[PDB]
Amino acid sequence: GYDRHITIFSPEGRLYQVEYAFKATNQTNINSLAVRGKDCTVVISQKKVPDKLLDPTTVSYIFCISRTIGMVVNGPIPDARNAALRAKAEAAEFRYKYGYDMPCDVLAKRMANLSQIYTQRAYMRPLGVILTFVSVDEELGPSIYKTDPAGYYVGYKATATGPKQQEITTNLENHFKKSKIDHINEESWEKVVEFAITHMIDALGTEFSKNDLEVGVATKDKFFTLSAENIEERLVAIAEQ
Amino acid sequence: NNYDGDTVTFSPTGRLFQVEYALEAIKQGSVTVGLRSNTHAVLVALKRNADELSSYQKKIIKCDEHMGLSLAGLAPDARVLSNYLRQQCNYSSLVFNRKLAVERAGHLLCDKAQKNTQSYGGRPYGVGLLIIGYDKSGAHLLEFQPSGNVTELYGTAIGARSQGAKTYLERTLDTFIKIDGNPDELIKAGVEAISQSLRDESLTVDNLSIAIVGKDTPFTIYDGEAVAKYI
Amino acid sequence: GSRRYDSRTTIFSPEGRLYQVEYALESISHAGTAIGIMASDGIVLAAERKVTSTLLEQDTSTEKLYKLNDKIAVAVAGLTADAEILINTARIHAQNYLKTYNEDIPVEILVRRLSDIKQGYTQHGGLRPFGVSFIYAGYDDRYGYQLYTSNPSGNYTGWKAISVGANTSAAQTLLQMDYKDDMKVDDAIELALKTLSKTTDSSALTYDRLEFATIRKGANDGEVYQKIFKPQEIKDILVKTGIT
Amino acid sequence: DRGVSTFSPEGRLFQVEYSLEAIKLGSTAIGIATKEGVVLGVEKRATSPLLESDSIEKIVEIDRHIGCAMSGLTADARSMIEHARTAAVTHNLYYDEDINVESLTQSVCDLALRFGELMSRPFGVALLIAGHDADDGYQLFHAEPSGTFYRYNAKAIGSGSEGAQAELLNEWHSSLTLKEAELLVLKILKQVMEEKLDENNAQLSCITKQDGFKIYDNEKTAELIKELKEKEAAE
Amino acid sequence: MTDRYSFSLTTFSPSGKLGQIDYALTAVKQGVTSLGIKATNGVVIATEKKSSSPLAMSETLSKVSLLTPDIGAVYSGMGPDYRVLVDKSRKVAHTSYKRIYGEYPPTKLLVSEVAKIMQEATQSGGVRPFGVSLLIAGHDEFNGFSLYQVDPSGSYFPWKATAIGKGSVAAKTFLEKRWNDELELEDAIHIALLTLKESVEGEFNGDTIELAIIGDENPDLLGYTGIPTDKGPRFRKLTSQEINDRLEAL
Amino acid sequence: MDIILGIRVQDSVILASSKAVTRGISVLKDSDDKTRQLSPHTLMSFAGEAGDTVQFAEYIQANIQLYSIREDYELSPQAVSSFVRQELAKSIRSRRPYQVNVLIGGYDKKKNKPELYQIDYLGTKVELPYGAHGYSGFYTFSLLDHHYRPDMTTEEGLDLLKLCVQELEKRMPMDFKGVIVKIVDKDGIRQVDDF
Amino acid sequence: TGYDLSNSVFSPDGRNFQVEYAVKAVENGTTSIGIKCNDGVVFAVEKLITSKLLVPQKNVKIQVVDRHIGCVYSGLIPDGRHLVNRGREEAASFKKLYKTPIPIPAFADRLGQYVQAHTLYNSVRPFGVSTIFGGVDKNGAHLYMLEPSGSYWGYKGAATGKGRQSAKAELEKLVDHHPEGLSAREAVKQAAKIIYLAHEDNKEKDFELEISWCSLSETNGLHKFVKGDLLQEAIDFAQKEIN
Amino acid sequence: GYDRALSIFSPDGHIFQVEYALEAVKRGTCAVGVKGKNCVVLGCERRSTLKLQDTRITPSKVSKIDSHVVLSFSGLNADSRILIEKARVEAQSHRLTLEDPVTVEYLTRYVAGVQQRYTQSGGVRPFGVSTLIAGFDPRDDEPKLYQTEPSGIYSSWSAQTIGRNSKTVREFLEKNYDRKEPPATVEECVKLTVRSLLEVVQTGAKNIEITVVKPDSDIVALSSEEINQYVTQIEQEKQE
Amino acid sequence: QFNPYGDNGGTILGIAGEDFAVLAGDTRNITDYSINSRYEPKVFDCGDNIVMSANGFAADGDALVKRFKNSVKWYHFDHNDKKLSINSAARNIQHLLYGKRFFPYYVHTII
Ligand SMILES: [Cl-]
Ligand SMILES: [Mg+2]
Repeated sequence: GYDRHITIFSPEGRLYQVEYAFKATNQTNINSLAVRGKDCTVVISQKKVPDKLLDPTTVSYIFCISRTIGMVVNGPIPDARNAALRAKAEAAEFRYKYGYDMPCDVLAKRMANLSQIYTQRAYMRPLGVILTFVSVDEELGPSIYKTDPAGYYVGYKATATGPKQQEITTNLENHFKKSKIDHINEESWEKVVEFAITHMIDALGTEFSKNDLEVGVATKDKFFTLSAENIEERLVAIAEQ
Repeated sequence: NNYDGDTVTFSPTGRLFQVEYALEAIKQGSVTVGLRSNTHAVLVALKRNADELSSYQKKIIKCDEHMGLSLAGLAPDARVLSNYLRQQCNYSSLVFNRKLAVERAGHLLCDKAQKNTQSYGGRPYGVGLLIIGYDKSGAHLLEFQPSGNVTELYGTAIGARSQGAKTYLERTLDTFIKIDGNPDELIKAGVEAISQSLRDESLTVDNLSIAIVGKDTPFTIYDGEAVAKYI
Repeated sequence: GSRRYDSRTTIFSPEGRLYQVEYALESISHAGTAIGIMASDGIVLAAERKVTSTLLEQDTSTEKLYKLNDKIAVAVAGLTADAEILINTARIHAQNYLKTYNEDIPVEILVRRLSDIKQGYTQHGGLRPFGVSFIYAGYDDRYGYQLYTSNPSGNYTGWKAISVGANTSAAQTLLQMDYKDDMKVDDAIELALKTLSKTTDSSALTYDRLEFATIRKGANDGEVYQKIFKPQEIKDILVKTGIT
Repeated sequence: DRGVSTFSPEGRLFQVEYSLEAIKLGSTAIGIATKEGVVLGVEKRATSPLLESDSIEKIVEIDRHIGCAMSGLTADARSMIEHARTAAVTHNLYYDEDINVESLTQSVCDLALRFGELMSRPFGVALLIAGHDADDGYQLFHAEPSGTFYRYNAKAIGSGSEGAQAELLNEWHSSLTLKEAELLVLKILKQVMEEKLDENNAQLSCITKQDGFKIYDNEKTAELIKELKEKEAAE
Repeated sequence: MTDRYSFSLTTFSPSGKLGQIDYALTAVKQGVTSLGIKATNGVVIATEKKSSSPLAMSETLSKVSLLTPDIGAVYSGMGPDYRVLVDKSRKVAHTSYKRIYGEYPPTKLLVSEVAKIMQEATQSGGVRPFGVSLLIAGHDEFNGFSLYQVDPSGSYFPWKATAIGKGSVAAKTFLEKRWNDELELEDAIHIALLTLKESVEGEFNGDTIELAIIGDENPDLLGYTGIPTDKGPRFRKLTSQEINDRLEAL
Repeated sequence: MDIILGIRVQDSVILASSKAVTRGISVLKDSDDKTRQLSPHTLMSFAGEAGDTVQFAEYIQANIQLYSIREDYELSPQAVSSFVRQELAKSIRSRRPYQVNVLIGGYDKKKNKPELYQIDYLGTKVELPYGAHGYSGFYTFSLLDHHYRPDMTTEEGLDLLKLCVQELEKRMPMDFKGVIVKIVDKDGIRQVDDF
Repeated sequence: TGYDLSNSVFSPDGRNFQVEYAVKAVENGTTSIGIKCNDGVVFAVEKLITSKLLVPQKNVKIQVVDRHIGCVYSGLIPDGRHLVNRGREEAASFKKLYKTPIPIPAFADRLGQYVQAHTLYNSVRPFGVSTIFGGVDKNGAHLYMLEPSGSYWGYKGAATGKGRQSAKAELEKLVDHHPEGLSAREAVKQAAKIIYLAHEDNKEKDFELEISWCSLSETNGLHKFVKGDLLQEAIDFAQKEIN
Repeated sequence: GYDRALSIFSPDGHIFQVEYALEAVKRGTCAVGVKGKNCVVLGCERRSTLKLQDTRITPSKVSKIDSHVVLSFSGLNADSRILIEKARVEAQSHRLTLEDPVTVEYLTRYVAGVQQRYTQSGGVRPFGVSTLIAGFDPRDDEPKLYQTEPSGIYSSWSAQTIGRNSKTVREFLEKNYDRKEPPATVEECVKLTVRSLLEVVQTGAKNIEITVVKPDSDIVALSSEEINQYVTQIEQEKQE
Repeated sequence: QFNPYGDNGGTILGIAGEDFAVLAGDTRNITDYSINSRYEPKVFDCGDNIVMSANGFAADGDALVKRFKNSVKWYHFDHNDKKLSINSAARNIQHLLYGKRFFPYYVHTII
């Protein structure tokens, strides 16, 4: 059964290598979450540092692709960094060629097209990663676009990724059923981050310290990650309510 | 077993079987000995023949006026690697007016052998080499293995029954290292060393091959009646 | 490395056969039958469309019969997509010859070159062969009316009447029975349709499941005309011979 | 399947070892080196009596001072000979001199291992390269598809090789004349050949400093065959 | 390194089958139902928007795509394969036609170019076939309106009406009963919505259905005025509101 | 090189080509044949740059002979001329173009007609009743305009050709050492030995 | 199955068995460590003395990249050398274009992307080394450890080889007992001790200690080998602790 | 480019792809070559399962390489065209540089060299074709007949056959052909060639092709009636 | 425009006896009207009892001598330490010089 070793069709029309790349996604055992505010897009991810000898500042699955675009990865770090470097190069080239900053959705499509090629061409394996791109696009506003090893991509009102993704997804679904809107009706990004963390706590059922989380925030004209103290300040605000 | 089809495949215990099979070709090869003092470095090689009508396969190759090696295993692979060394020694002379350090010679061979063990299609080199030389930091002796591993030594031996000569040199270490300013005595120690690897056969005039390099001695090879002195 | 997944498309069996060529021929044997019949005053090309659906647009369709130049046409049996690759090459080759010599390409030369391309895929490159058999119908001023066939092996031969695709065994026996050398085009038209009508896997042969073409000197004085039959024209010729 | 340049567990290249089996199936070729010259002889082995045996070219000239005999898949030798000839002539052009027999052999043997995944497989033919130069005198070399070459005083290759080599072991001495060597090749060829030896199914050649490389006529070889039979009956 | 897969991954089996093409067609069978109906004064192409998640914005994912101003495409099967085909199909319309003739290619020829690309994935080294079947609807001056199907093999057929994917067998039977040669465009849109309701299971509205037409020229969608010969694109994607209007009189 | 003429008459084509091969102030040869037989009924004369002329002529010859063997059939003079023109048309935009002008005289066996084609080094082809390359044309064209008739015999064509050679020998500055004349007709190509 | 026979093939788990098999080759190798300190880094390695015939101090395993980065590795030694040769090319092209010497995090990703690239195709083999490396740049000291998969992180202390668990346990104690920081000269002495303690997992053959270090104060931000008096001082410190 | 080594050695020292190419030759229609005192004759079988053929336009079994050399073959028909084309090009190339047409030995040596190259080149399979190459050297009246085969070996033959049931016709030729006295005339040579094919063919109708080559580019193919006369004559003498 | 050639002056002289040969050359090196060196040798021992000088443009002269010296070295490696005869050396040098026929070594060479 060599149809399970390379990216060719099985008798039932399936690509097993693509399916097994999806299972590599959860190898890190980390859950991510993305939501949109009015002026911003917030992405949060669990941060697990098991080894005491590790420098915790270097342990990250959130990346600054361009000034405006941010990306979180669900999957092994080597493939994550492979995808990040390429996305950075693509976003830089786009700006040089076309004279304006690459939109989040266009980058997502481009990275998705690259992923598609690996599912069709035999010598290249799929990357075992799910890429969640976030920005505040100058045309479309707050944006969340996600890519997977199949080469599929789509925009999101909000999204979650990881082992316990389904619990987080339904938690968010039930909120948007209630609120009756496509986003978090909130002025400051600080409170959108607080919303994101609060709903992750409810869905996963775990409490978080400052070093258990990793937060990325996209605003107009810049994307930035939060420090441990920025998150701690945020955790204190949730606790006092 | 299932992981020896090519060099690009690791075994479940983390072994490269094609590299190990290439290593096996050296063990089948005829014995050759290397040893040095502080002034000179000596190669001694037991040559092998197909039969009594044939010549004895030449084991020792000159790389430069100050460097050369002896081989054990696939001779054509030794020719490729020796030719590469000749070019690298020569590049150093023409471009930098500088005799290639014996240590760099080893580093270059290591890196050349390594590339063959990580790529599809190619194969590892099937030969082991003993490089001797005299450079700006005195006399040297290297042992090259086609896994890529190069090792600097006072003395050593490779080939079939090389363990006999290697044990002898390990005992004689303190004696032969201080044979300074005396070529004939350092060779004698090498000829006595290779004798520990002999079975049924003995050292004859067209069987033995000796080479030497040193302070005021260019790399020169001795064969035929020139080695009759040492039998 | 990649050796593991190589099918080795261009090798010999122990018996001295080319696996992929033999299997490509097996594929072609399930394709809709195509018949070529060469008369003294023209050539007929007849082909059966593969199990037609009632909602298929019949008039603006081309599956079996293709035009290579004004003097040469082909009937296809096998993978249509493969055939179109080869047809465009053949069309270009014809124009190269015309550009070079200021003369229309002789039929055999075009056939040989197209067959040489197929041959290449069986001997080198490690690719699968083209799953296509052609019936070439054409005219030139050297040999006049000519029928050829080529197959995935790249081997070509000349014919007076020939079939490719499905039920060639039965079709060839029927052609061999009723064919004769002094035959006219209108008689060949009738033979072609009668043969298909008997060898067809369908219940009854109808206009919507057929492609038809003639290459006559039926134009005005010493010049050849290609006629790719329209649906209504096939309907009329089918009634005229008394099949429907 | 498996790689072309793969090592066996014993430390040998599969393809090189398999090509050696092909050479054993080949027709016998014998070479003997003396101080008066080097003699090369081969078994022609015509597959059918209708085949014109004089068209069987298994002994070949490389230069005036170097000859060559072959055994195995003889079609593979054509590109080896072509290379040898070009190497010999090219060296003469660059250096205004004859090329050493060893240097020629070494150049041919450099092709041997230029196979893999360069050509697709090793050569299926062994060569006996005989010649003379001013430095090392009369020389005989056995060039294999492994890229290895040995110098020999005498050597047999092909189907009757191991039997013929054992015979050459006893018969060869350092004071053989050219005439003695000629008869010795004929003697040993007749022993290992299937069909009965004559001038049409066996060919002799030699290389001498004075006259260079010469393939013998069927008339000349026939007299040596007749001279050989008489000498064996004479005791 | 380097692409060492220079050999075909699709080969003939002893029975004469091309395995990878058959398996690609199996992947198309699993895919969501899409359809196309040809009218006298237009063509309609339609499909269900299968949402991967309710949090996902299905507007951002376009199953129906404009190739040229007068040609549109829809598919059934693997979305990513479709997306790259649309990119290549749009580019080939320019490189191999518009940059040569100064006008857009006719439907049949663009279809032919797409078919060529899909055929090459069936024969070229180190690639699998595309896992999609396309339905390409279009208009051009000399051929009028047309509708084509393109399969993984690279084969293409012209249709009066057809369906592909999940419930294509039932959908084709439905279309046979309803289709006639006198259908007006609005009647074809009506039948398209009826046919599609059979295959769709969950919600059936303008947000879960994607539908586009090839009809009259749209000067309002052109973007400029002043050139009389340029009259606007015949391809138009029906809005979520426009679909719901027709679902009331269903 | 220098003088090459061609005259198409009723039933044949006649090619006249000068015999001189000059280099510097020395006539190296006075018996040079500036022509090649491309096929049994097709002859090509040539003139131009040294080396290029023969190299081109022989290259064309080889290609036409190759075609003849492959198809077991003789290419028409029109077809050969079109092939030659295209080769020159490629050449003119090459790194180093063939500086060769040619006349192609042939007898079409299917049409039963003689044909004369004039092609220059640029790839400029023309079918003509009479043709010339180089400075020769400046004398012969006007002469032939006057004396030529389309229904002439081969013998009349040779007398017409003698008239051209006489005029050239009288008014041309250089000694071209006479001409080699060849006739192309239904029976093939033959050389006139006494001219 | 057969998922482990080819590199870059995902198993049904989502694993690349060929990379995990390369890790086994790393685990088989000698012990090597890295210790981050106040204003720099310290590297140390176990050199098994196979025979008396090995020349002491003349089979150097620690390698320098540029003039400010040190690299050490465990596993297949030639594979490590190949990686360093690439690192040197990467560092040279960075300095060529951007003038400044390559930063350590920048350098870490250059190796990371290169090693990761060798898990993408079946025509190459993964690297049979875990590489501990680091140095001093404009932002201060950095220590890294890179694995066959291409995975790397920043470390306070790093260890790999046959005695990695023994070394890790000893490293974890230093991190706990010295929260404010460890000095460069201290780290050299500790490195010696940890190699000696980690030698208990490879105690058939006796060994040779090799240490190097980068430090903003002690070595002026350049990579240097610890030799002579400073080396013997570190050896004596280690000898005293085992007894 | 496709690189795979298809032709490789097996444990017993055989190159199976070359040997399987010989099986394709064994499947092919029979071809025979017989050289007389002043001529060579090439006889060829044509299988009679194919009726409704057009013999005017169907590729002939014997091909002219130059005006003085011919080539017949047994095995894959498509493969033979490639060898014939290359040989024809080399023939014209030889005339161009040497100013002399090829010798039959040289042309054979070239064709054989091409066949050999395909046995140790990557990405290609050997030619499933053996050839009989016959003709006369320029300004020479000595007949030449050569054979080639997929492996690349070539040799000269007084008479030889290849293809299916070739071992039967070779058996016939081995006892019927005298080396001391070859067929003195054209008629004798053609008759012996036709006789040898009649051991294998079936009927002597449109199954046998005969081509006669004589010195100085004198090649002609016999028609049906001309060949049928030999068939009629041989059968009447047989009934004895 | 950049001129890749220069003239370094000087002169050389070779004479052959019965059982010996001399190759002489002055030691002056110049450019234009300036002296670069009063002692810059341009007659070299190349091994195998061959002496050589390439006078004219010193950069080309040194390059040639360097290449020939290297040619002697590789002649030993490739041909079992055989002595390069003066006639063989001469032919080898022809190929070195002619190899740059279209961008010549601007030197008059004597061995
Ligand atoms: Cl893209
Ligand atoms: Mg003109």
